[PDB]
Amino acid sequence: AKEAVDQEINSAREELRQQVAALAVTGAEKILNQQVDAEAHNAMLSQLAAKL
Amino acid sequence: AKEAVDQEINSAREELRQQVAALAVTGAEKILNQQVDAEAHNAMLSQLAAKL
Amino acid sequence: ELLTLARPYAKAAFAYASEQGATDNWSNALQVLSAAVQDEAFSAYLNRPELTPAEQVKLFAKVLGEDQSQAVSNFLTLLADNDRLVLLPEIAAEYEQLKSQNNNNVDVVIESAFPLTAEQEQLLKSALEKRFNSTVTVSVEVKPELIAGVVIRAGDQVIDDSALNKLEKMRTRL
Amino acid sequence: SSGRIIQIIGAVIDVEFERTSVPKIYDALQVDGTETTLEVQQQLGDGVVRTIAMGSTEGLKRGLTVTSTNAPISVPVGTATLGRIMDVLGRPIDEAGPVATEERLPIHRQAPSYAEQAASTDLLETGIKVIDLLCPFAKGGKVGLFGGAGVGKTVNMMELINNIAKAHSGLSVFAGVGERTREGNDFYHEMKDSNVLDKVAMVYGQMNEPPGNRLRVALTGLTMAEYFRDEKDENGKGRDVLLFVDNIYRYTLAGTEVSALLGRMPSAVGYQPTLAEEMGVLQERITSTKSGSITSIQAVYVPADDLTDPSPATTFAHLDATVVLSRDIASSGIYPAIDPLDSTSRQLDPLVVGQEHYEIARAVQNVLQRYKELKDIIAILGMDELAEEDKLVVYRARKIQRFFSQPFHVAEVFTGAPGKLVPLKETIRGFKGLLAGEYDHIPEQAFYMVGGIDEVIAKAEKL
Amino acid sequence: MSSGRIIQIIGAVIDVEFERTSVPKIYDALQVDGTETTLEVQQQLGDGVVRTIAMGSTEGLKRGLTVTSTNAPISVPVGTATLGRIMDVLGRPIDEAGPVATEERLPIHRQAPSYAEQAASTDLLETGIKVIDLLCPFAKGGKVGLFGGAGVGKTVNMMELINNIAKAHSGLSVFAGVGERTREGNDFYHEMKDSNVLDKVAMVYGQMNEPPGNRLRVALTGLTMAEYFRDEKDENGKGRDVLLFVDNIYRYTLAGTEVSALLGRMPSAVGYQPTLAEEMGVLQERITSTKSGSITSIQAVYVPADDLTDPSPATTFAHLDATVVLSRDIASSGIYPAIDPLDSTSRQLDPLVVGQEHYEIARAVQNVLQRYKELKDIIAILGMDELAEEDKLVVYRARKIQRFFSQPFHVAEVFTGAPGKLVPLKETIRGFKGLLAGEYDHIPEQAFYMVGGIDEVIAKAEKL
Amino acid sequence: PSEISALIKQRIGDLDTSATAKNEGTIVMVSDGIVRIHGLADAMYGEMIEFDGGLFGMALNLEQDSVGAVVLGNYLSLQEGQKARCTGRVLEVPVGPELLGRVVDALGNPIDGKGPIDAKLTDAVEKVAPGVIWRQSVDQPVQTGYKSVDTMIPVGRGQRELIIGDRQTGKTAMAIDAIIAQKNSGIKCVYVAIGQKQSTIANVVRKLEETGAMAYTTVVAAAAADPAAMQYLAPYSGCTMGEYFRDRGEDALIIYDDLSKQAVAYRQISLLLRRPPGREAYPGDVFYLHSRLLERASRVSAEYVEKFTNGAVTGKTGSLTALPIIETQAGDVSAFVPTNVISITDGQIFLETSLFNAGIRPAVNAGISVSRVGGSAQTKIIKKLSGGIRTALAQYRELAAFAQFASDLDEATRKQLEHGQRVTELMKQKQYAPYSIADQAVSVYASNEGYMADVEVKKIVDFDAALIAYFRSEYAPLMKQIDETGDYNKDIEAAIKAGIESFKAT
Amino acid sequence: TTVVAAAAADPAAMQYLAPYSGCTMGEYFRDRGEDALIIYDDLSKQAVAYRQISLLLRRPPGREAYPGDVFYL
Amino acid sequence: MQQLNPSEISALIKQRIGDLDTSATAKNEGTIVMVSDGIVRIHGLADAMYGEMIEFDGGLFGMALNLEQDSVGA
Ligand SMILES: Nc1ncnc2c1ncn2[C@@H]1O[C@H](COP(=O)(O)OP(=O)(O)OP(=O)(O)O)[C@@H](O)[C@H]1O
Ligand SMILES: Nc1ncnc2c1ncn2[C@@H]1O[C@H](COP(=O)(O)OP(=O)(O)O)[C@@H](O)[C@H]1O
Ligand SMILES: [Mg+2]
Ligand SMILES: [Mg+2]
Repeated sequence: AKEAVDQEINSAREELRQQVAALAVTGAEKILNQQVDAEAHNAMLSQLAAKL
Repeated sequence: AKEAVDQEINSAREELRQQVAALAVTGAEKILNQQVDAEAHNAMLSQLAAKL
Repeated sequence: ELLTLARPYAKAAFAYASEQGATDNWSNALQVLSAAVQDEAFSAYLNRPELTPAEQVKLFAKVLGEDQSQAVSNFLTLLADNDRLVLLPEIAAEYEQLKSQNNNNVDVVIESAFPLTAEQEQLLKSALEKRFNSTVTVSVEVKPELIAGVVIRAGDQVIDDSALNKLEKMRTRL
Repeated sequence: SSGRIIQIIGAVIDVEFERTSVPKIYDALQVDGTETTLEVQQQLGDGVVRTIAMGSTEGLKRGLTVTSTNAPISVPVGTATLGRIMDVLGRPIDEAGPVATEERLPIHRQAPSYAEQAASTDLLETGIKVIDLLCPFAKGGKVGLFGGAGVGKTVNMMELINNIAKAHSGLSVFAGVGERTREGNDFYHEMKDSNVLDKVAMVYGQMNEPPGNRLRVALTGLTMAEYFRDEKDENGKGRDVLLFVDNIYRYTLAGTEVSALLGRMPSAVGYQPTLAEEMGVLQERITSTKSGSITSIQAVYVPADDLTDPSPATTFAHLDATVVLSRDIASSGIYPAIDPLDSTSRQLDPLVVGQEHYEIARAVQNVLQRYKELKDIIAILGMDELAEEDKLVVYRARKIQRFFSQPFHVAEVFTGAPGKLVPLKETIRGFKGLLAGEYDHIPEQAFYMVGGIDEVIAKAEKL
Repeated sequence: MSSGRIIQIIGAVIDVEFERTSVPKIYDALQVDGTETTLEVQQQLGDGVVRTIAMGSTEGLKRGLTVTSTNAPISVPVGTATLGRIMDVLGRPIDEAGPVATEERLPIHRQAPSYAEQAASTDLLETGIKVIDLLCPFAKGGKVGLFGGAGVGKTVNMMELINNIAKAHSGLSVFAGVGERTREGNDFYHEMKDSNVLDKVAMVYGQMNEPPGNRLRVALTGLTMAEYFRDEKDENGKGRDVLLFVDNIYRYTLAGTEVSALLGRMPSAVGYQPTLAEEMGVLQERITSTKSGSITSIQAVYVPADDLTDPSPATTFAHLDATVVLSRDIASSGIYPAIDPLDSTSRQLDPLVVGQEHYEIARAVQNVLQRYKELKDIIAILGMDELAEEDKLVVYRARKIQRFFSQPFHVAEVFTGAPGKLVPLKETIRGFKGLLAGEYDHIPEQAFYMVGGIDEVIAKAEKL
Repeated sequence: PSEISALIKQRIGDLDTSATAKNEGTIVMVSDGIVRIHGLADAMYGEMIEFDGGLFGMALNLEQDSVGAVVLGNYLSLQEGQKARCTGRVLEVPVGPELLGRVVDALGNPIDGKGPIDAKLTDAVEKVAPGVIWRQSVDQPVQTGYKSVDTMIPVGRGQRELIIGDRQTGKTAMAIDAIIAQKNSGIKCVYVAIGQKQSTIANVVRKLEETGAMAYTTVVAAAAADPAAMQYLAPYSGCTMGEYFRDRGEDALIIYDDLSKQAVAYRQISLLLRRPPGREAYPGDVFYLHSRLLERASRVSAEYVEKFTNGAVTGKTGSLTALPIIETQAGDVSAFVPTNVISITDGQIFLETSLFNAGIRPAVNAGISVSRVGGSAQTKIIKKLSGGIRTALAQYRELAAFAQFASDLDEATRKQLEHGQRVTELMKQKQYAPYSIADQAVSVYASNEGYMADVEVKKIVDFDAALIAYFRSEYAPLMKQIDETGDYNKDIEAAIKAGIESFKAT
Repeated sequence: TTVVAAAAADPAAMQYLAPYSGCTMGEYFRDRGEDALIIYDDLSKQAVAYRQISLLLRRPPGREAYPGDVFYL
Repeated sequence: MQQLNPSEISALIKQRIGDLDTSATAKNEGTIVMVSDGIVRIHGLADAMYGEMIEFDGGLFGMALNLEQDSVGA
């Protein structure tokens, strides 16, 4: 019984993180959508050319 | 007894989920990390990102 | 497959054209004949149960007009003799590949979120010459599908830098 | 010159070659990256041919480079290979250092000529009643243990090796073919306990190995023995050669494994069509010639315990000495479980075996034949409702069966009773005395799991 | 564009090309643009071309005709209104009761329950049929194959089962008719109609005459029905349990063999669809008891070639939780239900499972019956006189057991006016263990005929 | 709370720090989780294959121009043209002691839903057998908690031994008991579910945790509904995890369940590759296909351990014991796959239908059930006390067989029959009824001493149990001493017969 | 009454197709609200012919060289 | 779809591109194409008979029994 209780506790404490990650990544990707930076594109492609 | 504690824990998790909605919108800053730091900062200006 | 059965004809034609130097003429004719192949109308007219090898050979010369040779004449002839006409365009593509590798020039597929300026283009061409082709070949592409970065394609050599990274890391999250 | 990998399926490989350089059908092809090696089998043509690999098929991609040796598989040969443990490549596994000699011999060779066979006309006494009675041997003959899975194909061989080994003095070779590793290692240590360990050589190609390795495994040892027979003693010839086959059925099975991938067709069951010819090729390089004598023992697993399978059928066309096992006899607990009937010998000759031997054997088989026949009715009807002579013969035959049951010197491992070695004279006299009915008053238990007739007397009077 | 056109068809096979940007995934719905024929996505033939089988006929159709997609598998309505209606494979009305009012539909090809969803406990499923209650007790999420010939009221049996499940526990019932002998299906409809049981069950038949694909898929159809119904949960959670009867899954296997031939791929060892085991598991493991709620399934089955070594029953036994057989002579003896009691077996026959005392009583009863069969032959050949006295007692008591097994039914109640018999566990066992004491040897065997509880038996003895 | 925030932030600051060079091949053709992919040339035979769907694949056919491969899981969310990359790395699986008390995916993913577990070691699944020069003779016992089993059919550490029988005849319950026996021993024990009902699964589980055995225990499952690929591959993986401890000089134990399903599933899969079959649709390699896996278990040398761990050990011989399962149709022992497997195993056990039908639980057909190793693992007590008893009862079986159509019986047959009856009744036990060594020891002592041919037929088992009580009450130090050793001394048997007379007096 | 003939010497196709025709004519009078009866002869040979056709139609072989559609038919 | 023929070696193909005459030296001698298991496919010698004996560069002998469109199996 104690093992089942603590397993449920840990289960919930891990379960929360999944939806947390889902919401966080959705918000972050939306923020990346709102920004429109071709200059950053150019800078990073120059960096890539360096990295090749 | 485990029910009696688990539903109230979930009730706490509702306050926690609004909390961490705010906290993860704050944590959504890590797309700059996903970038090459192409944007040193881009997010704190727009703060419409607030859901659930 | 189709490509596998095409294999020997591609290398044979490449060897012959190089041996004659008409590789250009061959290749252009291949583009034309491929176009003919994909043409549903021309193919259907070709696929009628009436044509003899001489028939379709003369037909292909006609639609070919000039840029003809007794060499390609026999080539097409024997192709019809084995009736391997359908997989012609793949032979052309493989032949193009053969010439490229024989000349060590390679092509890169470039896909971006924004239009790209030339200076970037020769910059990255040089950068890829560190991968040492003989000659870069540029095929640019602009895609709002992409948001950041440019993905590249050297045959199957592919490198991403675009938004997809969030998808990968988000997989990593869970 | 070198080749490049273009396709990988299962354990069969294909490679591109320069128009100038197309290696012969049998050559070693070294993976230019690894130690992996290849043998050609088919001239697929147009600068491309097909091959198999020896060893792991992994770590292998397409386009990778491979060289040719311009030499077929030729392996180290000579007495410097004795008391050693080799791979399918004839390379040490015992980690007792590299072999000493430098002579090599190709694994492939044509069969010897008709003008070279020998009249193996030398008998042998072993100590197992059923064998020395029913199957006289020719020193130099082929001895196959027809048997199913778990009938005692290995045991029957171990005990013979004990007896044969101790009765012999000279060359001997063993080659593990597609079998349990444990049994092989145990045999190796047992041999190490003996000292003819030196006299013999070890090589194991085991079930774990890839089928490409599993195929050309016998070639090694058979070529070894062929040499040693042709390896003449100074002021003399080759010596008496002890050969021991371990489930050639495994080799057959590998041939089945590869055939479909070889672009080949499926026999009437699924075997390679070429199975008969390859089996014959294999067998024909195995013979005692004008030069030397080669004695061969064959482990014959029987698939599903069926005789009518094509492979055993072909096999009989190869084996002068045929020994067959049964499941029902073992189901009766009789160890060993060799069937009297089908196991036969062409050495069974009255001008050869002596008149009394011949006639006693014939009478024995006759008795057993009637008993087996009447089994049906006695199962249907009451044993009592039969003619008295019939019942007498029944008891006679049952006591005969029991009198065959013998403890073996290695069999005491699962029993504890000490094994026996019964001189043929005792066997003959005891069986004749039974057939004389001198013992019809004797309980049948007095014959179970025994050796000689005197042991029967002791058991009965004890009982 | 969101549609393609017919490019080739052979037999029951249909091929259509699409553009590379729009091509559906497997099992999605495909409506022939121009008729009511529907196509099921099966495998991607590449080159924009995909292979499908049509639901319904194959004529009226020619190449080049456009056919569209829904980009979603077959979705059929789910709801309480589904009860009392008979539907096609596509869940389309065939009772002419108008279109189904419920537009709430759900996809069919869906995944089997999770390991976590495996109901953590096992417990005895109950009913009112004493021989079932004791000799082959069931469990929720149970799977029992039915055996027998014809002429025993199999339908009637099911009717009583449905009545009991709807009465005692309100458990819902659905039936799927696979390879229905149409006349028999109509007759069965009328039979379940006169009985008001009609309202408590959902009906779809796959008539063997139909294209084998829809005949195949009706199984999953009813399966999804039951899934929704059980998952349909009342207040406090814990929705009711549901019951499913499946018409001769053997026919389903035959249809699978058919369609296996239809794709033109390898016919198996005995000759079957090689993937048969997988779709078995698709059926079975999708059916069980859940953490909250259960669905139990009872399935008709015929044994081809009367053999138990051919693959179909072998695979079947991997899931039959119990065995129930029907004996003709038992009906000939007027014994009802005509179930052969001695030989029908339940895996759920352990004192660990069925209860210790229950197990002991059952074991003793079966021992007695076994003895009686060993005896009746000697009786008939030698008269009842030549037996030992205890042997005669066993004879009489076992015959009393058989008579006691005879019982009317609430389905029989409307058939012939007579109060039906409802009896639970621990109600039979009391009378049975009392009988093991021989305390009713004075009670005539006739006092056990067409009777419920042992109290009723003694009341009969009083009036007799 | 915020601890998860910090953790996710640092995990985000961790990786995806740069682009990557890689190669892709897109889909061509699809059928039943078997796909044709073109465009990947750097591929490896049977390597892990990357897919946007998050699943993976194992490579099958390296042709000139494309590849066919196998799914790992369902595929209904897949379609031609999607993206499909290559790991450039062979099939592996996490392995570690952390797996204990856990049941996971056939790819080591926790189906228990008790949190993912990292295994600091991960190993390729497909591996080859060790070398012959490293094998060790079996010398150490394994106890099955039985009388019938432990005595007449010895099984030592590392031996492979098939169990064969029919449905609901007692095939698993036996292995389960054996595992529970190993509780005190502390040996490594691990079992694989292969294509069976999850109900049965959870039953096994609940029993295990009830025993608490599922703490030195690990199990992985292949569900009967999972696409056949996992069924095919899983046993190899289980062997891989098991070998970890044998690779550490530590004796190990594996239990294969229902290899028949895996066999037929592979047959189907390979046939879908249109490869020609052999007898009854089975291809030939099936023998090899299973056997190669079976050879991976053995008792090895400490020298092999040192060659494996190159200083990380002092050197002790390791082993792994094998428990495979194959069902027989109608008791056809001569069936093709049985014929194949028996040729592989170091021995077999078969269970008789009728005796279980006759209530004998278990129900051994000892007639054909033998071990190649035999008396190399039994205690000297057991080994000396046994040796022909199984043969004796086997011949008693055939005696009784012949004794039903003939009315004549000598005193030899009479005694054989009457003693066979007693010893037959002597070989019974209850489900979940293990035995200490002295249990069967005193039982067989009484039998050989004829101490059973004297007492009531039915009362045999009652006498047996009451004897156990009698002794373990009065003689508890005695049996403690004897079972702690496994050695017999004559004074010990003197005490045994003293107890015999005292209990027969009671 | 009426009889339609598919003689053994006839090409297999008409033999294969006749039973359905006779069925249709029977259904006529079934559709005429009245009753009648039909007899089906040598269905085995009918299946034989249909199998032969299917073979000549390159259709995949079935058990006993019978594609399963026969039962459907 | 038709599959590969034992006549599609790019050497032969290039020869055909070069010329369409001198038919196998009037089919007086063929050329080895496919070799496996005592069975050899050869290009040319269309003049020969089914059952006609054949000599070889190895000074050996053989018997072709298959006169295909363009290949012969021996
Ligand atoms: N010693 C015993 N005494 C009585 N019953 C036993 C004994 N051992 C096992 N059983 C019973 O045998 C029954 C059938 O065996 P079980 O269901 O556990 O697995 P199985 O024989 O492998 O069959 P399956 O094919 O379903 O996997 C079990 O319900 C168990 O209770
Ligand atoms: N000589 C014997 N007498 C009695 N029993 C034997 C004897 N030999 C073997 N047995 C038993 O029979 C089993 C099978 O023997 P084996 O020769 O290994 O069979 P296989 O043909 O499969 O190699 C042995 O493991 C042993 O237990
Ligand atoms: Mg063997
Ligand atoms: Mg089981």
